[PDB]
Amino acid sequence: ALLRILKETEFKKIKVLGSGAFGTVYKGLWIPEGEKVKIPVAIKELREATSPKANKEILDEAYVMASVDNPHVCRLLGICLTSTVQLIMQLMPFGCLLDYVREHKDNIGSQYLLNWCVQIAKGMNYLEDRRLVHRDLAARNVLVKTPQHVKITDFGRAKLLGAEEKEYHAEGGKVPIKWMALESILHRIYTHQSDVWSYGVTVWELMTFGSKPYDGIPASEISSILEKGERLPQPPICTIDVYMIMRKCWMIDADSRPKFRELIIEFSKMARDPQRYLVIQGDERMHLP
Repeated sequence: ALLRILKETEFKKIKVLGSGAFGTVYKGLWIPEGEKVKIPVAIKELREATSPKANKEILDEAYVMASVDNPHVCRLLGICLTSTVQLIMQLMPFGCLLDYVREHKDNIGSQYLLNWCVQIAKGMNYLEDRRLVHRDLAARNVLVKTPQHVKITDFGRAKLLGAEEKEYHAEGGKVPIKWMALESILHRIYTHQSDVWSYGVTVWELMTFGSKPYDGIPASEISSILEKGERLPQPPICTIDVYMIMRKCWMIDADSRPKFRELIIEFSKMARDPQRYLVIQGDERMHLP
C-alpha cells in the first residue's frame, strides 16, 4: 500500500550523486503514470549480487522499508524491478550533514546544532520502535532536506530484529570502526545501544563542525585506546552538560548508555535554550537560509 511499484516509463535518472558498496545513487524525476505531477527523487540502483534475491524476497523487504514513516528518516517511496533493482527515495537536496556543517560552519549557531541532535534522536528512536538497527549512523549518513530539517538515511546496512532478538550478529567485512561501539568492533554484535554509541560520535562530528574522529589514529588501534578509557575530547563549544551526554553514549556497558527516548528529552530541553548549552562566538549574529 505504502510502497509504489514503478515501471521504467515513470521515472528518469538525471544526475549521478555518488557510489557505494551496494550501488549508485542518482538525482532523478518521478512522473507517476496518469497523475500529471513531477516529483524530484533520489534513485539508488543496486549492483548485481552473486546471489540475487527473488522478486518476491525483494518486494517483501521493500514493503517493510516503505512502511518506515517518520519526519527524520528518509523514506522509500517506490521500487522498480527490471534487469536491476532501483529504489526511489525522498530527495534531500542539500546533501549530507557532514559536508553541510563543514561548508557553512561560520554561520551555524547553537539553535541549529541542538535542533539537529533532537531530530536525529527522534529518527533513531523511531527506528528502534520498528526494531531496526541502523549500524552506520554518522554525520555522512544524515541528509539535509532543508537547513532546518534533517533525515537519517539507510544505505543498506540496517537490519530488522526479530520480535525476540535483542542483537544482530554480523558476518564480517568492511566496517566504520571509528563510529562503532566496542562490542561491535570486538565481537560483531550490534544493538540499539551500539547505535547510541554511533549517535554520540555523530553529535561530536556536528559540535566540532565536521572534524574527523580520532584523526591520524589507525583504525586497528581504536579498540585498544577505547579499552584504556580514552574517548573523543570535549568540543570547544560544548558546555560540560552536553559533553557528559556524549560521554555517556560511549560507556563500555551498553546498558549504561542513554536510550534514544532519553536523548530526545535531554536535547529537547537544551534546544529550548541553546545559548546556555553551546557557546559559539557571534552566535546571535549568524544566519542560515
